[PDB]
Formats: sequence, C-alpha cells, structure tokens
Amino acid sequence: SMVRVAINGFGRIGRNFMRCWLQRKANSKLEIVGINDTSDPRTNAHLLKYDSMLGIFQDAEITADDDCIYAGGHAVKCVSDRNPENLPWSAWGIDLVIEATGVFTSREGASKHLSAGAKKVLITAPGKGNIPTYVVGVNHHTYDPSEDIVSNASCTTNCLAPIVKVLHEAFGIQQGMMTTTHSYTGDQRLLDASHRDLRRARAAAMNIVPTSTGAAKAVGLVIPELQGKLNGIALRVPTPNVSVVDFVAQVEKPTIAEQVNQVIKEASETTMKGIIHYSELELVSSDYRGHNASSILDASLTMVLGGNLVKVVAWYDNEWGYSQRVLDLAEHMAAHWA
Amino acid sequence: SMVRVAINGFGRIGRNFMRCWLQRKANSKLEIVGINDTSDPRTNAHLLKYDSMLGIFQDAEITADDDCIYAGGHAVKCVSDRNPENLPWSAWGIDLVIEATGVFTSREGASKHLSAGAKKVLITAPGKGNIPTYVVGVNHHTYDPSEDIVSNASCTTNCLAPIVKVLHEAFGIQQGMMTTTHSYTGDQRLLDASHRDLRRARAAAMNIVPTSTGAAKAVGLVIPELQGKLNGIALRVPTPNVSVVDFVAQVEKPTIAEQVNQVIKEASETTMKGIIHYSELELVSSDYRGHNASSILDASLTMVLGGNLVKVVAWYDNEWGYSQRVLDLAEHMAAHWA
Amino acid sequence: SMVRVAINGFGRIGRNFMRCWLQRKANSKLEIVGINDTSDPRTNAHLLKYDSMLGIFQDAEITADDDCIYAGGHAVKCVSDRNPENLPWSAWGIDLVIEATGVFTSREGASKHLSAGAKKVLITAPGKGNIPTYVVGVNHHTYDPSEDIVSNASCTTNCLAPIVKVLHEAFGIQQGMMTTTHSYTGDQRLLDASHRDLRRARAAAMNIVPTSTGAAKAVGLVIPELQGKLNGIALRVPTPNVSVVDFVAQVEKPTIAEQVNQVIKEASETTMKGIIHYSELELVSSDYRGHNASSILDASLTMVLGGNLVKVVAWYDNEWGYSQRVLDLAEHMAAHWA
Amino acid sequence: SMVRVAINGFGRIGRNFMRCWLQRKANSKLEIVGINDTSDPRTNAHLLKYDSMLGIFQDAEITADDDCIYAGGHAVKCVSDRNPENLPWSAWGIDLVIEATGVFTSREGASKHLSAGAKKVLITAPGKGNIPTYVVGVNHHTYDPSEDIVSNASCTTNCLAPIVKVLHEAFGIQQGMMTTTHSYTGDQRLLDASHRDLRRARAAAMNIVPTSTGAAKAVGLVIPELQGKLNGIALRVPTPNVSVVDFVAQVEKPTIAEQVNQVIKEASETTMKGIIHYSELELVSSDYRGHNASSILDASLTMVLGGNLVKVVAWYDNEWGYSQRVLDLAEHMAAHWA
Ligand SMILES: NC(=O)c1ccc[n+]([C@@H]2O[C@H](COP(=O)([O-])OP(=O)(O)OC[C@H]3O[C@@H](n4cnc5c(N)ncnc54)[C@H](O)[C@@H]3O)[C@@H](O)[C@H]2O)c1
Ligand SMILES: NC(=O)c1ccc[n+]([C@@H]2O[C@H](COP(=O)([O-])OP(=O)(O)OC[C@H]3O[C@@H](n4cnc5c(N)ncnc54)[C@H](O)[C@@H]3O)[C@@H](O)[C@H]2O)c1
Ligand SMILES: NC(=O)c1ccc[n+]([C@@H]2O[C@H](COP(=O)([O-])OP(=O)(O)OC[C@H]3O[C@@H](n4cnc5c(N)ncnc54)[C@H](O)[C@@H]3O)[C@@H](O)[C@H]2O)c1
Ligand SMILES: NC(=O)c1ccc[n+]([C@@H]2O[C@H](COP(=O)([O-])OP(=O)(O)OC[C@H]3O[C@@H](n4cnc5c(N)ncnc54)[C@H](O)[C@@H]3O)[C@@H](O)[C@H]2O)c1
Ligand SMILES: [Mg+2]
Ligand SMILES: [Mg+2]
Repeated sequence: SMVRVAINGFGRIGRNFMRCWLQRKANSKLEIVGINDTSDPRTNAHLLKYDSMLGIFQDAEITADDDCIYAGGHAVKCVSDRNPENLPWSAWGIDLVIEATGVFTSREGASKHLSAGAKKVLITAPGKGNIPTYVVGVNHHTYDPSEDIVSNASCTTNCLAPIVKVLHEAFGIQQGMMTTTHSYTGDQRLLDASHRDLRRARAAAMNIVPTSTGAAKAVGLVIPELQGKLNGIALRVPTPNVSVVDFVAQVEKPTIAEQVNQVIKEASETTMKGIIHYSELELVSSDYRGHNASSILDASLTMVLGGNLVKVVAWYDNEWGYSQRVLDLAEHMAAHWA
Repeated sequence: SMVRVAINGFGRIGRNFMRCWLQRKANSKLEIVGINDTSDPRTNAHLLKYDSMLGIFQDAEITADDDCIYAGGHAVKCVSDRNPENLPWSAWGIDLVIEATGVFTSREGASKHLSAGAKKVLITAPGKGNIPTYVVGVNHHTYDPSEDIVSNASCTTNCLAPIVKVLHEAFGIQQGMMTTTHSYTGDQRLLDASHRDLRRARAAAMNIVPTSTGAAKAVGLVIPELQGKLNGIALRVPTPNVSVVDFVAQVEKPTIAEQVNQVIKEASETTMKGIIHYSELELVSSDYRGHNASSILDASLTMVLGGNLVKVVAWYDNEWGYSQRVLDLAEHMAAHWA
Repeated sequence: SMVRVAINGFGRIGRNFMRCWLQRKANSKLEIVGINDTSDPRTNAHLLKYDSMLGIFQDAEITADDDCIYAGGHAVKCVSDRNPENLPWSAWGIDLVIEATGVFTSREGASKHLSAGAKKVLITAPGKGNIPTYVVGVNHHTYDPSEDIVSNASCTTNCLAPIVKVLHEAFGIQQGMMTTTHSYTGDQRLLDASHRDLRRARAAAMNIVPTSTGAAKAVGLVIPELQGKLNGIALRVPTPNVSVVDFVAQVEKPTIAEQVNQVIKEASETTMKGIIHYSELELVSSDYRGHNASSILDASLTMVLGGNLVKVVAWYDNEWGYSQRVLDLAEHMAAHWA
Repeated sequence: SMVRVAINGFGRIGRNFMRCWLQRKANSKLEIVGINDTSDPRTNAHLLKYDSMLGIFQDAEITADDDCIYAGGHAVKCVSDRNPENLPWSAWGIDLVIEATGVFTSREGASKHLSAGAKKVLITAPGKGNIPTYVVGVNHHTYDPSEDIVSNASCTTNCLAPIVKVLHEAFGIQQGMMTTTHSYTGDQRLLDASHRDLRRARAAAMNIVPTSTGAAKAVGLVIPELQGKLNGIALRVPTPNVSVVDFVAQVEKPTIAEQVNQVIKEASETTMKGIIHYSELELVSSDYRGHNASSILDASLTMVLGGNLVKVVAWYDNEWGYSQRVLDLAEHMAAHWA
C-alpha cells in the first residue's frame, strides 16, 4: 500500500520535489495527495507548469480549480494555513509530511504536523537541535523506523558528505575546510532589505555574499567520526541555480591527485553509484542543470600538495539534485515504515 | 519651527528619501525624527550606510543603539509595529508621515496614521482611490492644505508626466501609448514564487517580465484633460535600478523630431528646470544613477512619422530621482501647512 | 541529390542553425558538409554539444578530430580562413553558403564565396545594399532562383514583419513605431570596451543599452508598400536570449483590442500557421526559449486608443526562432534551385 | 624631471590606471603623454569619462580631437597600431610603457616596445618566461634599475601575496591552496564563443566558470621561499568587478583564528599599511568598489582547525586596486630610474 504524502511549502524545493515524483511515479511507494502553501491552487498550478529553471512541464497536463491541483488526472488536495497545527492531516490520512517551508526546522515546529495528524515529518533542511539527520548514500541505512521527525540536511551537505566519506575511508581526514560558491536562493533579498543575516540582506544578483553553510556542521552529523573536524563558509553569487563546493583536507595517508581521482571514480561506479558522478569534462555551471547526482567531481581541478593537503571540487544542482535525494529518503522511509 | 516627519517603511524608497534629506537638510523645513519598520535600528542603520546602489554613505557618521539611528549627531527614534494604529505618533509629535511600506495605499489604510496622531500622510505610490495625486512640476501647485492624505504617484508617472505636459501644450496630445523598460523592484520575486501577479511571480534577474505600470492611469490624474487618452505597460528587466520610458503620441499639430526636441529643451531650461533634463549624449542606464531630474530626454532617440506620430524616450532613476520628488513634495506640503 | 551547404562563421546563429538542421534532417533537401570558422573542430564540436542556452545536445553523438566535426556519424569537414576567397568551396562541391560571421553582409563581401566556388549565399543578417531580403511567411515566395546572394533580414524583422503584414491587410498601416526590448548579443561588449557604436561599447550585462534595430528599415523592404512608414529603436537588456517587440501603429480602419487579437489569431491558424503563434498565457521571456514561431503575440497586452492607435507586443527567440527561419529559407532555396 | 609614460592598450586596466594617475597627479614623478590603442581618441575619451563601474569622471574636463585626448588641459597623444615595433616611442621620448593589452606578456613581445624606442616596459600581467615579477609591499624593494621589462603579476597575486607573506613570517607556511571567486573579465565571452580555454568560452554572466589563476604560480615568484608550495584555481562568476580569494594553508606553528586576525591587523597598521586593510564589518562585494588596498581581510571569516590548518578570506577590487598598484610600481621605478 502507498504512503500518502503532503507537501508543506510549495516553493522551489516543494515544486522540484513534486516534479521529481511525477517523473518517477511508476516506481514509487509514495502518493502525493496534499499540499499546504501560502498561495492558492491556481497560482501554484501555474508555477508548477512554468518554471524559469526547469522549463515547461511537458510529461502530463497540469490544471487546477478552487480545491485541487491536477497533474495527469492525479488530484492533489490544496489547503492554505500558515499554522501546521490547524492542517487537516488527520482527515486526509497523511502519512508523511515533506516540510519545505524553511520556518519549521525545529522539533517543536515540525511536531505541530504530528499533533495535526501526520505520522512522520521529513524536513528539507538541517534540523534545529535534536533531530536525526540523513544523507542518502552516506548514512541513510542507519535510519530507525521509530523516528518521527528527520532531516535531509542541506544541498551542500548532500554534495560534500559522499565525497568526504570516500576520502576519509581511503586517506583518513584529520581536518577539513569547505567553501561553496553557491547560487542565490529565496532566503536572500532581491534588493537590499532587512534580514537577520546582514549579508544575505544585500542585493543577491548584484553581489558576492559571504554567509554560513549548513554543511559546516551537518557533514559531521552524518559522518560522526568527523564531528568538530570540518568548517567552512558559503559565497552566494549571481546565478539562479547550480553550485560548486571546494574542499581542502589535511589527510593522514600521503597521496597525489591521480590517486584521489581514482578513488572517487571507483566509488562513483560502485558504492556511490548514482550519488557521486565522476567527470573529466571541462564544463561550467549551466551544464549541470538537472543532473541527478548529489555531487559531480570535477576531476580536472583535483590538486594535492606535499602528500597530505588535498583539494577537490564538486558541482551540484542545489534545487533538483537535492530534491531527488529528498525523494530517495522518503522512499527509504516508506520501505522501512514498520 | 520644523515639520516633524516619520518614515513608515524603511525600504528602498524610505532609505533613499532619508539620504536625500540628509544631503539637503541645510535648506529644509523638515526634520526626520522617527522611523517605523519591520526591522531593528542596528540593521536599518547598517542598510542606510551600506547601499549596493548608492554606495557607502560618506557625509556623516551613521550609528545605532537599541532605540535610535544616529545620522551625524541627529537622532531618529525607531519603533517596529506592523499596525500603524499602534504607532507613537502623538507622543513623538509627528506632523507628517512618509508612507513607504507599499501596503497602506488606500485612504482607510493611510488614515490609520492619523488616528495614531499624525496630521498628514504622503504615500510614496499611487493611491487606491479618492486620494489626490501630485507630480512636482506638473500639478503640485494645486495642492490644497486641507488635504491630509496625498499621493506622489509612481516613478514612471514622475518621468512621463512632465514630458507629456510639455508635449500636450505644444502639440496637443490626442492619444498616447507608453512602455517603460524598467529595472526590477522589491515587489518582484528573486526566484519563481507566489505573487498576485503571475508574471511578477517569476525570477526577476532571469526574465523580461511584462506587467502593469501606474503611469498608465496616473498621468491622466495629474493632467486631467488627458484622462482616458493614455495607456501602456511595463517590461521589468534584470537591472537593479534606473529605467527608461518609451512614449508614442498621436498629436494634433504636425511636427518633426527637431521641433519636438527644441520644445522639450526650451522647457528643460525654463518651466521644467530641474524636472526635465535634456541630453544629446549617447549614454546607457548606468550613467544615470543618482540623477536628480525626474526625466532625462534622450534627444538622439526622438522620432516623428507623418507629422502626427511622435516618439520620445526618457531615462529616470526610479529610486533616487523619485525620492528627490517625494522630498520636494514634502517640502511643499511643509510650506503650505495651513 | 542534395544541396551541399557550408556554414561560414560557427557562432550563435551558425550553431543554432546546425542544431536546427540536425533535428530536421529527415525531411531535408540540405546536407551540411562543411564549416569555416576562426576556431578548430575540437573546440567547435565542444561548443556545438555544450550550449549554455540550448543545453546539452541529446539526439546524436558529437565528436571531432583534426579534420572534421562528427554529428551522429555525419562528417562535417572544417577549415579556418578569415578570407572567404581562399575557402575550398570548389573542392568540397559547396552549393550554398550560410554566411553567419556578421562581417560579409555587403554584396562584394558575400560574393567572395562565389569566387571561391559556391553557387549561392544566404546572409544571416540584413544586407548592406542591393541584396534581396526575405522573411519566410511574408515575401519568401517572391524569391527568384536567379538571385545568388540573399538576406534573411534580422531577428526583429522576422518577428515584426509577419504581424505588420497581417495588421496592414486588415486595418491599413499608415505609420508605425517599434521598440524591441532585446536580449544582448555577441556584438555587444562584456565590459566597457571600444565599439563603433558608443552604447554597444558599454558592459552589456549591467546596462539597458539603446541602439538601432534592423527591423526599422527591413520591414519596409519585405513589405514594399510600407517603405518609409516605419521607424524604431532597440533597448538591449541583461538577458542572454529571447526578446520582445512593442509595435504602435497608426491605422486607417478604426478597431478595438478584441478585433485586433481576433485578426491575428485567425491568421496564426491559417495563412501564418507556424510563423505567428497566438498566446493568451501570462508568461515571461524564459518560457519562450526554443519556441519555433517567428512571433508569439502576447494577446493580453494588445491595446487600442481612439480606434486608430494600435499597440501589439510579440515575443521571439532571437537565436533559435531566427535560425529555424534561416533553415526554412535555405530549404526553399534548395527547392527552387533553377 | 618627469618620467614620460605611454599606455599600450586603453582597456579596463589602461583606463583605470589613467584615472588613478589623474587623481594622484599632484604627487607623481610620472607624466602620461601617449596612448596606443585599437580605437580612436574620441571613442577612448568617451569611455574614459563614462565608465559603468567607476561612474562619470568629475574631477576635470575630458575632450578629444583627431590626435589627442585632453584631461583638464593635459594633452595625451594618441596612436593606433597593433604592432608595437611601429610605435613612435622614440619620437615621443617615451620612458616607460604600461603594457596593458594582454597580448605582449612575453619578453619577445614586450621587447618590441624597446626596439621602437621605449626605455622600460611594465607588463600589467604575469610575465611569460624570464621576466622579473613584483608585488608592491612584498618584494618591490628588490627591483633592480637595470631591468628593462618587469611584471606587476595579476590582481589575485597582489591580493594574496601580502597576506601570504604575513602569515608565512608569523606561522611558517608549509603548503597552501587558493580559490578566488572572481568577477568576470574581458578575457571571457559574453555568449558562448570560441576561446583557447574551453570554460572561458562560455557565457560569462550566466555561469560559474572554473579557470586558472596567475596567483597559483606568481605568489611563489614574489615570495621565493614558497615556490612550488602553493596551488589553486579561479571560479569566475557573474559580477562585473570585485573579487574574493579564499586561502587554506598548512602552517608549522600552532595557532587559532584570533591570533591569525591579530597578526594581519598589526601588519595592516605597520609594515603593510595601505596594502592590506583589516575589516571586521559584514560587507559584500559591492561595498569594496574603489577600495585602494591590495587586499581587505574579512576578519569574520577566518578559521583555524586543529592548530595548523588556517583559512583566511580577502576581498580586492581587481580593476581599481590592481591599477593603484601598477601606478605604485611605476612611481617606484621612476624613483630608482638610475
Ligand atoms: N533552494 C535550495 O537550493 C535548497 C536546497 C536544499 C534545501 N533547501 C531548503 O528547503 C526549504 C525551502 O526552500 P526554498 O528554496 O524552496 O524556499 P521558497 O521560499 O522557494 O519556498 C518556501 C515555500 O513555503 C511557503 N511558506 C512559507 N511559510 C509558510 C507557512 N507558514 N506555511 C505554509 N507555507 C509556507 C512559501 O510561500 C514558499 O512557497 C528551506 O528550508 C531551504 O533551506 C533549499
Ligand atoms: N522602488 C522603486 O523604484 C519605487 C519607486 C516609486 C515608488 N515606489 C513605491 O514605494 C513603496 C515602497 O517600495 P520599496 O521599493 O521601497 O519597497 P521595499 O520592499 O524596499 O520597502 C518597503 C519597506 O516597508 C517595510 N514594511 C512592510 N510592511 C510594513 C508594515 N506593515 N509596517 C512597517 N514597515 C513595513 C518593509 O520591511 C520594507 O522595509 C511602494 O509603494 C512602491 O510601489 C517604489
Ligand atoms: N545572435 C542573434 O540573436 C542574431 C539573430 C539574427 C541574426 N544575427 C546575425 O547573425 C550573424 C552572426 O551573429 P552571432 O550572434 O552568431 O555572432 P557570433 O559572434 O556568435 O558568431 C560569429 C562567428 O563568426 C566567426 N567569425 C568571425 N569572423 C570570421 C571570418 N572572417 N571567417 C570565419 N569566421 C569568422 C566568429 O568566430 C564566430 O564564431 C550576425 O550577422 C548577426 O547580426 C544574430
Ligand atoms: N581586468 C582585470 O581585472 C585585470 C586585473 C589585473 C590585470 N589584468 C591584465 O591587464 C591586461 C588588460 O586587461 P583588461 O581587463 O584591461 O582587458 P581589455 O580587453 O579591457 O583591454 C585590452 C585593451 O588593449 C587593446 N588592444 C588589444 N590588442 C592590442 C594591440 N595589439 N595593440 C594595442 N592595443 C590593443 C584593446 O582594444 C583593449 O582596449 C590583461 O593582461 C589582463 O590580464 C586585468
Ligand atoms: Mg499623419
Ligand atoms: Mg483616432
């Protein structure tokens, strides 16, 4: 039987996730049955079909009326309430809530979905506090079916952690620094406007904007051996999607760039197939739009100095690739619902 | 005895207005004494000083504490309440509110400032109805001191209406179409997101976005004889400030491009000095950042066909030039208080 | 027996044209057999496959060696000589040259291809004089096989001329002004640099840039009755592809917006099918990437004042849609070889 | 007596340099007397006055005729020849050539200026081959007056080397990785077009573009102790000016972020005053336009892991700050002309 899903927050990730599910609907243990959003179903149907980044959805017809979005005849019920406690999850028989609003990342916030009637909550962001965090391909097999609130970490964590895991098991990471040169996101301001983060306050398509990255802390949650050994920052720049992370590690076992690349290549073919992609091509960010991998190693940029200082560089589609992983984590939870 | 001014909404217009006043406060009848905004004074002082468009504010020191923003020893008290009826306008002795939030453009909405204790309200946008509308240099001398709620119209109206007035008196405008190729504004979305306007919902730095312009209706409000005779649209494009309006008019007196430019040039040196600037230079939008005129006629682009089809093109700094006009209108109101 | 085609200048138009032909070569009288360009085949094959605007070419494999580009087993010989008189057109048996460099738009310049051995030349731009100019769907059926050098006009001409033809036959165009809000092109400068046009010299991704449009003169070449009756300008803006043209016409037969849209809609379903698309959707420039029509009327923007002042607005993919028309014109030439 | 200067290549650096000299002309041992460029004096006068990045030059009047650019009455002779061997350096009595074309970075290329009559050549880029390289504040005091061709390195080298010098003398750098997130430059393509570097070929304002950085090699030329111990890459992003370099070093003496910041702060006040600026402010790239320092340490982003892995982040205005340093190096050469 299907696990019935509701999306809370039909934004960039909510809509990417919906389009991921629509293209994989023939193999899914999931049925998306409901949406809660600040907007209305006609507005949300329009944004679902006409996407500046993904192009026009062509696989099936998208329409809407007062109460539902329809995608190839599949009816998705729509509601509009900013307080999750008031949501009709009990009545709709909602099993799993995809929490993609950005404002309910704490256990107390996400739990409002549980008291409204949902069984589990999957937060599409690092969790605030005591929330189990998962990266598919790194630690999702340690998922415990008894856990009712989980986090899928961040886009940068999903790109960096699979690579860090491979490098750590091969060379032993002792300390590591990360910088992600990162597309702007809706958390930033179009023009200078108030924000809790004084740099994210600034005109996003006009500036290089230093800010924090969830990966600085979250990679050590999904690779517990490395807790407290990694740190780094983000630089937001004026592209609308696709990001690249630079990672510099102090390693225990001496190596060279050829060996580093070969270890990641072998992983991308076996243990990390479909999570890591290995590329020797001389591409740029536009070329990785729509890529399904969590991280694409840019093998031409790998450098090693003095044996023990390793630099790798990996691309990721922070909207679509991350959403593919949200879907993967939800399918895993559906398989181990017990 | 100064007119005491509060700013409601310390946004792009609110802060451009503040920097305009700070540069002109030697010959001013206004004293900015308070600010209401969704944010705190330390954040707002940071944004007042560091502006991606205007650059770093040079003239005076800008600091803040929990209570005030300080601009070269001048203290501006701050408060943060979304409901204008709660504002301390009586206790602060506020005379005039600059209503720059974009959300109180109806008479009942702006009148909340009067029940809080202010005497008059100047809305930095077209009013939603039954609110007198003024354009400095076009009809502001019809301002009547008995009007306690007024509108300064929109940026496009302030650029187009001076030129329309000049053209109408010289040639007789029978009909006219406008299109402004317009920088994006905070009303638009950084990435595709819900909006009451399905095109303003779309990623603003990625797209040419057709939408409405206030000038289409408001020019005929400040030039009553042209009521119903003008129409047009806006195309929002991926620049963060400075816009250009294209106006095609059906006129009664047959003319040619050279005479049209002579008529506007003569006016820019006399009746419209400081409102219309006449330019024969081959410049682009960046060169007009910070220009004080309401309208810069690009004379090289003027064209006339068959005597009666006239096309003119004018630049405007929609943030700074408009804010200069807000200040001019507030000074005029302060001069005609009773 | 195919018409053997070489491309001179493997640029944006040259490569869009190639990808157009590759997608249509099943029902084609053309065979692209050669390329001349300033660059080498390995670089040009890379750019043919990896396109920041069109995305990664999907249909066939693209490879290269020192001598050729290979597109799914079809070999395209490559050469690199800036002087067309030296090209191996005789030895390669070239029939038709697609002249897409932008530097041989005069008859003497394009005729260098004939002395190198080609039989006919199709210039992907307005000609510099005494070169017949065609717009598919407007006057291409007047093409005479005796003409060995022809012009496909410009992107803006191909968008505006079909709509002008429809409007002129229905209402009688007396005069008309155009403004295209136009994506930047390779002719412009990335950062301020010398140019024969002092505004195209200015940083293209930073500025709104007024400049000339070929449509101003060329529409009257493909619709001779309108010679001298039309004029206008372009505003280049910081988007990399897709443009929109705004056309205000003085017409003889009084009309209203609803009738104007009905006249264009009826034509888009009959005489202009596949050239004009009629759209009542609320879309933005990104949604028209890859559209095959020459002109997409945005019906919601149509306006009429006083019966005789008509405004219409039409989208066009200036790279891809124009290249589809280049291909259409080359097919037509191939069909009428003698 | 003055050292007479000619600029070869009146581009972004050539014109920034000219404007640097104009603002410091009251203390200079240099007289700019000549310009060679691909363009004409009227075009170059226009670009000198109207700059998309620097704004309109206001300090003095800029005009031109057929032969000269005039800047506040100072006449600069203009010539236009792509081959330096043909330039009139002998006749004009040119002492020093500022070589800013980007195409004469080898000794054999730059020497053509010497055979045309110039005494010395200062290349505004890393030199190709056997050319002494200087960073002001790092090694310019080792300049030998007998050297007739010198290099000022690159923008990134001038930002990174002063910091590396400070950190090395304080903590002992053993190995180090750099990534500069860098504004696009005129070497990149506005839209996808052929380039010797397949990534710089791609649309610059649309992409994150990995490429090489001159600093990877040049920092070890100006700090000879570190030759072969540093490496790194550049990521070009869609901003038109201002860059930021991230530097991760393995150091010998254990430290912490507080100490790293304090060492650079002390340097910025003493040995590196005017080369390094120390900032604790939460700014973004737009805020560093026009900054005169070679590097602005962003102190809030400094991190240290495990004692010996240090990360620092520094801003730089790659056009204006680098040009200030070109001017400084030219003044130094003028002081030690002997
Ligand atoms: N965009 C990315 O690259 C990315 C990648 C990984 C994770 N994330 C995370 O996913 C979450 C969503 O990010 P996004 O980029 O989609 O943002 P977004 O702003 O596009 O989406 C948020 C959506 O939630 C809606 N919303 C806001 N408050 C609500 C409430 N109280 N109730 C219901 N709906 C509400 C908004 O209207 C919007 O549709 C954030 O936590 C973000 O950190 C984003
Ligand atoms: N930006 C322009 O070019 C321009 C030109 C002319 C007129 N306008 C008009 O000026 C007004 C403001 O535009 P802007 O571009 O400065 O927008 P903005 O979003 O930059 O500024 C609005 C400010 O009001 C604050 N705010 C919102 N709701 C509030 C409330 N209930 N109480 C207090 N503060 C609140 C916001 O936090 C923000 O600081 C709008 O009416 C707009 O149409 C804008
Ligand atoms: N880009 C558009 O939207 C568009 C639309 C319609 C028409 N056009 C016209 O198409 C033509 C090409 O425009 P584009 O945008 O593709 O420009 P582009 O700069 O991308 O392409 C020109 C190509 O020609 C090559 N080239 C230059 N000189 C050459 C020579 N002497 N010999 C061989 N190759 C040479 C260049 O390297 C480049 O590959 C121009 O005439 C332009 O006006 C462009
Ligand atoms: N822009 C930066 O951030 C930056 C910073 C440091 C160093 N540089 C270096 O400075 C040099 C110039 O770079 P730019 O950004 O000013 O490039 P640019 O393209 O703006 O300037 C080059 C100038 O030289 C002219 N030119 C080209 N070939 C010529 C020839 N044979 N003879 C005479 N003039 C010729 C061009 O017309 C142009 O005006 C390059 O070597 C670059 O690496 C650039
Ligand atoms: Mg007439
Ligand atoms: Mg009429």
